[PDB]
Amino acid sequence: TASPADTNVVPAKDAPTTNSPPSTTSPNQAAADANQQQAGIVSSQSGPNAVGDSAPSTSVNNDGDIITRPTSDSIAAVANATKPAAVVSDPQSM
Amino acid sequence: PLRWPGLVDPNYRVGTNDLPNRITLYNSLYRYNFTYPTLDGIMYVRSA
Amino acid sequence: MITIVVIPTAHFSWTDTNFLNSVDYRLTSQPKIRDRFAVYAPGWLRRQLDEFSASLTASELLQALQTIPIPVKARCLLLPKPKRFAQWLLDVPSANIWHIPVTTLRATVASKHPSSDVYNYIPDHVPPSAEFDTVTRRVAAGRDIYVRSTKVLGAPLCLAAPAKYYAGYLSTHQLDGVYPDNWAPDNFHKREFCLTILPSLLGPRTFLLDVDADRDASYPLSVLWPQLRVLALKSRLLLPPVALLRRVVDPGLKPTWSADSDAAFRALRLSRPSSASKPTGFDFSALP
Amino acid sequence: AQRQFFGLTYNFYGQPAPLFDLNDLQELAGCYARPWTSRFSHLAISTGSLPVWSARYPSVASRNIIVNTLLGAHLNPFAGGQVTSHQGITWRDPVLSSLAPVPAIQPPPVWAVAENVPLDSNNYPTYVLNLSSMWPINQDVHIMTMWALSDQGPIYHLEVPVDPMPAATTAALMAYIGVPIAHLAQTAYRFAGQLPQSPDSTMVSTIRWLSAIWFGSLTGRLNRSRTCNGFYFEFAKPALNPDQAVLKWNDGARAAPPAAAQSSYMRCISPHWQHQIVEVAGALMSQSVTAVTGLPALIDEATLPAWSQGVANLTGNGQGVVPCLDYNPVPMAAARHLQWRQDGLITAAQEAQLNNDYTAYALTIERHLTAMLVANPIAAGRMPIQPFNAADFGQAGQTAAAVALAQAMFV
Amino acid sequence: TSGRMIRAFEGRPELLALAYPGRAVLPTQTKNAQFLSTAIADRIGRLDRANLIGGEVSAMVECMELCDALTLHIRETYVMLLRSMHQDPTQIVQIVNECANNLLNSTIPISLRPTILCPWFASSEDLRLQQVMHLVNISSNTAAALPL
Amino acid sequence: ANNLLNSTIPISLRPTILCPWFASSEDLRLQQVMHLVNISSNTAAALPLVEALSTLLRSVTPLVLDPTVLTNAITTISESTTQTISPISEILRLLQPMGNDYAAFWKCIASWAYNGLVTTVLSEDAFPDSSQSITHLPSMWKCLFLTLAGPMTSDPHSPVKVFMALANLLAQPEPIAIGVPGMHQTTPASQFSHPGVWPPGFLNPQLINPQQAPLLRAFAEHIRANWPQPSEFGYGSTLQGSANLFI
Amino acid sequence: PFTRLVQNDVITNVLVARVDPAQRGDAAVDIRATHATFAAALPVDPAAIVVAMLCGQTETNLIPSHHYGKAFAPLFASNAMFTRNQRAVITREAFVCARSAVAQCQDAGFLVPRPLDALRQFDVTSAAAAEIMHAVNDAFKTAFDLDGALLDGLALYGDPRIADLSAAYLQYGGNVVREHVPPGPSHIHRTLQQVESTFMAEMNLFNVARGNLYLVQTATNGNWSPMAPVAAPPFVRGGPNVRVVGRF
Repeated sequence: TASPADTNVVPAKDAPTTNSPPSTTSPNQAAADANQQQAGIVSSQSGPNAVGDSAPSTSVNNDGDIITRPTSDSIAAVANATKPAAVVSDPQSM
Repeated sequence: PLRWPGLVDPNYRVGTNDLPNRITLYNSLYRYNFTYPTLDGIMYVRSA
Repeated sequence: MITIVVIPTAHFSWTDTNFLNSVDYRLTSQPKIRDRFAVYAPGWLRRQLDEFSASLTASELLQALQTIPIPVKARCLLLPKPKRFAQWLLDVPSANIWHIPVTTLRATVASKHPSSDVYNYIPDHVPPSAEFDTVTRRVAAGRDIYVRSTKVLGAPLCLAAPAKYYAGYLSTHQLDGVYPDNWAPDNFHKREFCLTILPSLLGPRTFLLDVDADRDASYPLSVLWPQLRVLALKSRLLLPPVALLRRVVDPGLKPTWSADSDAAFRALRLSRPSSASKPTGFDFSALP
Repeated sequence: AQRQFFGLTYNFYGQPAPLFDLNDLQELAGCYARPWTSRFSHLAISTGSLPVWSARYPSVASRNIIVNTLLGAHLNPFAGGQVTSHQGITWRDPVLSSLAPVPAIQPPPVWAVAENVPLDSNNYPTYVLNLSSMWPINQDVHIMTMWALSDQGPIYHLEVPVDPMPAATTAALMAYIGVPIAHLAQTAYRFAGQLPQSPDSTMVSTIRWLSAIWFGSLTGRLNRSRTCNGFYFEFAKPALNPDQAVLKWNDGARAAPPAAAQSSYMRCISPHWQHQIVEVAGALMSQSVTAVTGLPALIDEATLPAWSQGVANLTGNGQGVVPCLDYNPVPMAAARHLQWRQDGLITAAQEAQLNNDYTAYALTIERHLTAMLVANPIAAGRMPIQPFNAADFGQAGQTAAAVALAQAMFV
Repeated sequence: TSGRMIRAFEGRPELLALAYPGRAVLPTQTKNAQFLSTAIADRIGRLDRANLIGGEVSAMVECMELCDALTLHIRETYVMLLRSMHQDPTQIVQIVNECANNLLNSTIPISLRPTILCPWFASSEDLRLQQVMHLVNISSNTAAALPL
Repeated sequence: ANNLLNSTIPISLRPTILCPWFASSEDLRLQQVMHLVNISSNTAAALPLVEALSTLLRSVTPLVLDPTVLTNAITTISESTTQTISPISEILRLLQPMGNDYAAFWKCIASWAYNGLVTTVLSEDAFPDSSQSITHLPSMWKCLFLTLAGPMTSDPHSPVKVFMALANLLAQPEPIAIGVPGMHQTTPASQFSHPGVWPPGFLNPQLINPQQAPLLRAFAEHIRANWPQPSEFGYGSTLQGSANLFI
Repeated sequence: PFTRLVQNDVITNVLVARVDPAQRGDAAVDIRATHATFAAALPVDPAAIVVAMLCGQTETNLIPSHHYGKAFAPLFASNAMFTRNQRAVITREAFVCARSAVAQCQDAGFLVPRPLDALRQFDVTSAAAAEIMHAVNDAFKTAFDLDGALLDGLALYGDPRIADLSAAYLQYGGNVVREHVPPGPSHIHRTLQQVESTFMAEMNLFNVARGNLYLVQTATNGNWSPMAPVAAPPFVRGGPNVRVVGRF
């Protein structure tokens, strides 16, 4: 009778962007389409509402850039690109 | 330095060059993020 | 589930164990890679295309096919001739789901010229005086369709009734051809990517695979290649095959975020560790 | 469409002949090509990408100025009804498709030189009879006239109706959100240029609104805080390069429509415009509207150079006369910054900083131009930059009135 | 440097070394060092970004890096050309409707479309020129007309 | 319970007692907005709320849906012959039983309680082809259904869309002028949406000449006169936070 | 509010503002604005609706009191009514703390006390802020053993450098109605401020030291208390004959 599943419905974790497919071309439109198809709506019934919409995607950075890996790794990548040797061997060292 | 006023000139103003007479190597520029939608992406076509 | 529409190249291997291999065998090198793809491309559809190829222009064929959803849930249900078909609704009375009158049924049994009345007013009945697109439009609805001819396109075609009515009305090889469709369905799965020979509306989640080689001249849909290619070209939707190996898809070579330096990319490392004791200890007709 | 136009050729600054070089013609209008839509072919998003800093054409406006001077030597049919030749060059055909050297067998009459020549379409009947193909001339002649009428900055027109924007414009603008002003100006020029259009067309209203919004944001009345139907322009930092602006759409409170329809003519009163892309783009964009719809009313003669006094069909001093305002960018910038502080977008400390930066930026422009003029004295026979005096950079003009208009324009 | 944000080429580290000379390390006073040591601190990385919608790509971004002027002038011109043949949806949908003699009337939604680009158009002169060119590349006998 | 129930709950009152079950209105309002952040524009994660509420409604309501009487009324007036391919075919196609438990009906009611987060709209396929004529009987019956079902949807543009559907079928016999640039009487009805494109004649029916377009004028006046008036009512308990944002 | 036929009162958009637009660094408007309708669209078939309208019946002995009383009782056996309150309270505390943390990291922003401002920290861009918020959001979820979203959306998209949430809807008449939701009296944040304040005085207890570092070569033979020298420092930055190394 008093089914909790019908009373305690709340958005799941990572809800706003979970369905976003991994792509770089048009992530927001692609994510929007994925949400629409995931929700069970078919394009033939949504009509004109499906053409211009866009939704948040994981491929888009908070700054508004196309990202292909977690931002920490991007930070790690640039950091690792610059690591001069701590101790070097040269004849004139005192 | 004349090849690199944007990199070393204190007086360098953004948006300047000396193109017809000399080529600089380090400058400022814009970059774009266009998208190329299909026709149906632009407008609701009359399906079927 | 991003979809990639595929048009086979000049000598595309078809009898291969997996259609996937003929696309690019590097995709089979890693388990971590091959698990990301579905294929679809069923045989029944292949046979239908083989037949209709001689009867539709490229534009018509593309226009007809482009709307079909990925897993075809519908079926074409062939009806037997009225004299034969009418007996079915009395052999099992509950099978008269349209509840055609018993009097009309046995009037048909009595008549020298059994009319189309038994077909008449049956919802979604497709008479021989119909066209290809009529079927395809109903295919988008997913429900099964009742037809009066074998030459149909878009959905697996199976008998509506037991074979006894169609026997005599049809011949052995004809009666044979529908057997896989009589128990057609198989499931389709939600992986990252799904290849398909079925065309579709090119868009943000659908891509055209570019292999840079001439099409299979014998393959019936090769005529669609120019129109598809130009539409993809004008919207930057082509995918070089190497792009498939990356973790995330992008049309391009030498991307910034990836050095593309991995054993998966190196096609020279052809390896065959697995086995299945299959008769093809080797298939010396398939050449990488 | 619009079957008639009026025009006025340039003025010679005491020089005896039109100020352009044969090379300029061969460069800017040669190749036997059609010259009638080339005004944007040599413009780009910003000065950083353009060869405006040295040699010939060493200014943003230089090329268009030379174009206007060039046309002044060949628009005789709209003044005397006949095609003529000047320095051995003339039109190839009565349609004025392109220029070429004169034939050797039957040369046309040689043009007698003059300046500030009034122009009527009716003087050349073949134009109307071939309106469908000769349409582009209408735009360019109008543009040339709008520049010739004024020293310093060119003149353009503004207006705002009492009604809200139609949906069509709303949809159109929602597609041009992230576009810089320069690209927008090209489309407006491209639109009205290539084929006749009626004034009751969606694009015409669209561009009309753009000019209004641009000015409103330029005065700083339209901001992130206060917008026209959600739209407003954003200007780049003066600390790097303020000569850039893009469109934006926002949640901000929408400004109310004016109590009555507002309109006026505008121009920049200071020489800075010659090397400032936002001014050039804004003027060309606005002038495009008047090109397709014609002049709504005669321009007030009260604050114009001597040759502009009482030009037929263009200037007047009677009752049916629209005033023309003018401004200097530096005081305008100060006003814009002040409005931002009052709207609360910035602090007083920042406002002082912004004024210092913009003034420093403008100083370079003045310094560059003034050095460029002595490098190209007008006595040399060609005018790459319009002449001026040092004091011209200090004029405040009617700037106070200008911001007052925006005050009344976006209530 | 902490004070700037730069492009992480992220897979071409050798390329990154070339892109931003200002980020060098200078142990000894060599001729290269004598020059690089004069570099201004902040003339590097992203200068300004046009950010329109949260959780959405920035339409365009301005930065400074290793880039010659001449190539810059070319590519900026090329983009300018592309813009010259782009039009907004309202024009596009109207064109289609008129092409069909106002049959098949259709319209567009009303919402933000940030970064679209549809270089699909040209002037009549272009069309006139192409038509003439097309007429030049045929045998003027019946062979030309029949397919049409 | 709106005093449909009366209850008693005894409890002992010890000095040291804790029942952490209270929250202020500000907390609820803040929580509600946070949901909007988490949902973003993802329609998929918004649907379940309407689904759950509709499920509860069905489990609770005393109303019973049964088309048997309607069937009998139809079948006797119709000839019910497996003939009359005229819309007797059509309406029968919609009359025949559905195993969906009329979920669409309940979804509309549920969506009312969550409008502004999700809106029910008439399905695109339900409209007739805007190029079709009024004489095509199945199209006429479609417009009848749309007009009947209009007020049930939460879409604010349903009135206009309903009106335009009939206007489309009457394009030829009733050529009215639509004072919206970029639109035409033949434009698909489902496309209108945004308020800026509401036809002025729909805004003011007096712009339609009765002798020239009688049916359209009557239809507009009928809509403007009979479309229901919204109302409001209280809920909850004053002893708790409200969680309402706008209302 | 439903609007019926009043055109000037029709709603065009419903948007969530992380920062009041006058204070926003850039437009960064809600993604929802890209959609044709102000809310998610759910297509429905009119025919099914019509059928339900036309055939509605009741049982033969429907006593409204008996039916409703029997129907409503099971619902009140739930505890959702209270979990709603509890989750809301936790959400407030997490929100206030998370906002405070990000504000303290960026060089300027939402007005919060800054006891740790003396510590070195590069100014955080939006991407970095997402990392910080993710850490805070995960910490709370682990601490209170919750499941669901909590603050997920703030970090996953948009600018995490939020100031004060508010919602608004826009009418076709140009009027906009905005509702702010400033958090009520928080508790955890108050004591956290105390923790930071006292840390700035007791950092030594956390194996962290303040001040500079000398490197004089001392070859003594007696006592040595480097963590608290008693002798005068050898020199300082402004001292005579003291050179400062160049940038490289």
